[PDB]
Amino acid sequence: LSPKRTRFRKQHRGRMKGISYRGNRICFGRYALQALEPAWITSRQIEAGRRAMTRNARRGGKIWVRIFPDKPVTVRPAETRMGSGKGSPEYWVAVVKPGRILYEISGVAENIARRAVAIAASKMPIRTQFIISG
Amino acid sequence: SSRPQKKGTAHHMKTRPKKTARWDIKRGPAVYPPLPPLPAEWTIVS
Amino acid sequence: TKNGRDSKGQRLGVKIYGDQVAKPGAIIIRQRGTKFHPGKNVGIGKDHTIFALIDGLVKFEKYGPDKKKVSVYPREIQPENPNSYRARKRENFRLQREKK
RNA sequence: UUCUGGUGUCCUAGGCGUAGAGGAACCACACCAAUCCAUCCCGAACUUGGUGGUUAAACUCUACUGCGGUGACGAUACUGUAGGGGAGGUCCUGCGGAAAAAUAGCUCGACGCCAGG
RNA sequence: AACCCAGAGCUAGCUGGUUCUCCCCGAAAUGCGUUGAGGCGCAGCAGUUGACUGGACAUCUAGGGGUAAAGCACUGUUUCGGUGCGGGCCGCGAGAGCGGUACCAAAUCGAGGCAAACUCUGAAUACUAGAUAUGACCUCCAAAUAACAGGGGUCAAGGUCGGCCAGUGAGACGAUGGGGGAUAAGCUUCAUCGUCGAGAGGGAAACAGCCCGGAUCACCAGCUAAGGCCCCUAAAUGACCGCUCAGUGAUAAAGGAGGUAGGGGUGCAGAGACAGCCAGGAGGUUUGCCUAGAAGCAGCCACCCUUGAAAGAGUGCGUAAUAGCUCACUGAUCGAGCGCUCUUGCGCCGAAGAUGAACGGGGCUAAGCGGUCUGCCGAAGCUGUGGGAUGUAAAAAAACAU
RNA sequence: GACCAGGCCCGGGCGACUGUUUACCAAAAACACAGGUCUCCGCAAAGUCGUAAGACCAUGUAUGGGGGCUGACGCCUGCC
RNA sequence: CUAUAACGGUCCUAAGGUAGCGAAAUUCCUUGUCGGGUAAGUUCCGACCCGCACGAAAGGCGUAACGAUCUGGGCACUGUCUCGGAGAGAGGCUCGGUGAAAUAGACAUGUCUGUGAAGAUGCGGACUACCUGCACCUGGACAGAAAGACCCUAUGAAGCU
RNA sequence: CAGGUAGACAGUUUCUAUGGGGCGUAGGCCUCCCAAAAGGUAACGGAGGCGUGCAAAGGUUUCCUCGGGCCGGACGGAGAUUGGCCCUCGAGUGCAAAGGCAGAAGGGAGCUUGACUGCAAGACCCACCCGUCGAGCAGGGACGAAAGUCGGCCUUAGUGAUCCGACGGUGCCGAGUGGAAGGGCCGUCGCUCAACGGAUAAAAGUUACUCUAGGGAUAACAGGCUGAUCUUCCCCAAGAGUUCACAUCGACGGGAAGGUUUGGCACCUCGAUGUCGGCUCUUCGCCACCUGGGGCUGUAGUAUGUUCCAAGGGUUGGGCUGUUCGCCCAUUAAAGCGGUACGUGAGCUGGGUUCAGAACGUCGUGAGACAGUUCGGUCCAUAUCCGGUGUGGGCGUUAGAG
Repeated sequence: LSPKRTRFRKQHRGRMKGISYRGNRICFGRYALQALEPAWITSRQIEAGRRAMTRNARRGGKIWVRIFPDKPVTVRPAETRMGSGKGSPEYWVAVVKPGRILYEISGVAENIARRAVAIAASKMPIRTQFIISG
Repeated sequence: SSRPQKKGTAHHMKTRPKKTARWDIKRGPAVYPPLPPLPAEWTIVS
Repeated sequence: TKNGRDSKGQRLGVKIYGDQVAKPGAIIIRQRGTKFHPGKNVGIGKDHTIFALIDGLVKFEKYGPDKKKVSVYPREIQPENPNSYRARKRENFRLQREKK
């Protein structure tokens, strides 16, 4: 959602790169949501997907939110554009590159996790798929 | 919306003729066998 | 309303790299703190800069886990010279000042 | 001519730990007293002068990869040039260079001087 | 704050303008400073005259780094599990010894992630230097002809320090590396490079910056680069493999799809595999709670066994509830392929603007899109044949570079 | 009977009013005004123009002469 | 009972606005709310006072008469209008005389669409147009004027404080 | 002659980067990042400090290791002072950060004044000015027994050129000569000259009464790029709808198109592209208000709700306001939204880029001012060409005609 302490208030951007070879594996959970598409995912889509698959499981099992934002995005107001004064308490952002696991789920059967992970992939600006723990 | 139209010199890096066929880049000019050198263009006759 | 634009412009760095001819009094390293400790045939400065004492090359070698040791060696090397373009340059200077 | 022990220098830095050994000689602790000296108090430290026993502590030697340090090859990311795709974020080719991490290993240092017996 | 005359041809860091020719060379839009920002002084980069010089371009080697990548060893930050310093209440009638606890939290371990102001690491390039290496041409030459090498001659090119003497100091786009923005702008600011500026020609329909390419001049000469070969408009209605049926062929996505051409997996069949018709789909049973009824069909809890060829406390409809229609499953007739997933290639929809085909045009199912094979067209490039000028150079001729 | 020759009423704002004002885009709510108040001035006055002589004031003498503000008239004009 | 403040304390000043007025030539929110007028009224009038930011000679509140003053409403009246129509003159049109002007690089001076210094008769593709007058209309020629009064720059000028 | 003293009067100043402004902010020095692994490098990019302080916190000799957790000790507890182990550089360095520094550059003790004079080979930085380091020599010393070390501080910030003036001192000049007045030279002092390369020792505002030289380098109106904002549509479905995601809405989110609002850039135009509303008169788009056809409906019929095709045609009269928009009345099949530079002022008229006069509130000491209000306030024009509507004349239509 949002980090409590910030070492630095405002932080500039950074560009996407190739396939994340570290966060591609499955640590916990049986099923996952691997992203094929490098972009930003705010904490707002993470709340949307989290409510989506928690209320789409709704009887048993547990999900695993992998990513945390850890960088802010400063939106300048409509004040005729010259400075980056204050935009730090505005929306946070997680960098996602291809390969990276976004969500995981366990305790759920086959097609209930297919609709749980697949319906909650519609709350997201980047194309994904669901991955079994091989 | 949020899709930028490609203006001038960005239109030229996109819509220029590019021969993107790996065969037609390999083509060199044709080679005929060499011929003996032609004689003199003219000659003094006295 | 910005609280910025406080640049500094100050410069430092390695002045003479390794395997290079030094001079007596030539400033080898300008550094902040001691990235390069003074070895032999060198001297440390008032603001920890490393200058050479004698002529010769400079070298770098460890004496701990990280340290670097700028040193100076006397360099009695290389008498032979197979250079032949330069003699053609001076010889053509002679031929052009004798031709005209 | 090995050990012993003052001394260094290159060092992949060679250490922790578990084990075995050494008091002929050497090194080191221990007991007694304080005159130079000394601790913001103590001869704990330092100094002087002796009983002089031990390896107990400390040093030295030999093993182990249990930690530690070091660390591959192949790959692969990246990147220089020459290009291509995408609406963008950005990706893919030819040639050259080439990681890091991890892993297989390597490492319980190596060369010199001088005085004994 | 009148008008005329005079200072006065005031002053203007501002605007406009500044007139004949030929040849050689040729920028810059950067930094610093400025009562300065559209000015100026200096440096950078020109021209010319020198004096020292011997370098440039390729290849190799050596040095410092801390960028990209990477990583959690420091600084933070963060997801989860366990032991969890410590608290939360029931609590006892008290100076109190320690009892009650599936609940929250410092610390560590494990599995993990992220960071321009984090680094145990660490490239490629770049910078400094060292080192290796004749750049073309003509001619002689070993009894000599080839060739190797050599002798001689000619040309071309780098830099430093000056003298005199200018402009320039508004840049623009394209690739990469980033910051500001909303990783929006033909946006703004930087760093390396290419072009324009100051660059003509060809391709791009037209069109500064995109690709080829560097225009001394002539020819009613030839060969090519980029790009093209149906017609407008030069050259192939060329050849052989596949694909597209949307005129896609100019276009934008999420997502949907028995589109079509494949490719990889997995499951059933000559002891009959798929699709349709027909037969069965029952007993305890209306499992136990509720309701008037809940009989599978408003719902709650599990969600049986038996006959068997198979039947599910039911897949849906329906009824006041039943009854009942029907299906998952099995039996029977003909019979030989049928599923269900990933995946590309080209396609479809998504895809809608205001004057009128508007996407070069006509049009084409190839004249479209991918993979090769041979030729041609195609510039002011190159070559050839001839002039001119500049530099060597100091007379002419000749040569090489321009 | 042609030409000629008042349209009016009901409310409100401002200015009391008749007048004056930007010749050539503003006639007004602007200026002035009668009235009020403060303040200066004893004549060799104050004030104004002029280096000066001097002049207006004024051949007038505080019931008069300047200057500031407000604007008839009616009620008043508070505190510091 | 909901309120609201007769009343109270405190801080700071030199003093904390008196009478009267009050969404006003003053009120941003605001077309405040109510009542009148109107079929319907951001304008008008009468009120409340939450006076952004009235107020007592930079006077405040009133009023008869007055005003080419502003503004609200009503009667009569009519081409203002619905929704135009006819007629008379001076022009305009034609002929004869006289006869300019602003403007003007040369003009063999189409439409769409696209491109381009981002609004093209002039460049590209297509379509459409025999040449050339006369009478009307003015959409374009970024039409004419006139070195933008607005904006900014000038180490400009000037007035005023 | 001297003091005081009125913008009554005179000459002047009143910065710049910027958002091209009231309302702000900054101007000079240092550290990290941006900064793309040499150095450099910009933005009103992200974070901080500095305008000093120390008689030791300088010099030298010598000694020592901190910091944190645990355990012990009726004051004293979690934590003071003391003892012991563990981790070994995480502490500290006058203060911001960076790089350093573990038998230290960190802490203590002794003696101390090199926090000297005269210098200085060579380097770095380099527009210039500057600024930084320095072996080595002489004098005279400090510490140490000596070796050696010391020309301030672990380093980088803690500052300011010049002209002039002042103090201390001197074997210098002394306008005929001897002096003196005065001036040098040396050592230092005096600027928040902080707009910090400093204009002068000394300087604020307004102009709507304005004026000139310029600029599209630079705003407004309009066009262009962008699409944050707005309009429209679509993907998923937790729900609401007696049951029931998808008759109808659809939360949390996501993907597009358009260029009609407000914005961003400043690319054409200021030697002139005339904004807002109304009248007249077009034409065009569909994101459909009605008319025509249809699907679905929680559609019994009437009337619907939503949606598909379809832009041929229509889309009223009025009270308020300058009004666009909007409210209200009477209705109507319905009283659509927009493009065409307000679509349209070389066709026409009011509020306004609120022009010159005046008044109210408020601000200002004042001149004056308000994206506050009110009253009054000149708007030109004979069509050259294209374009249009009408109407001819010539020629052509292959002999000439009706």
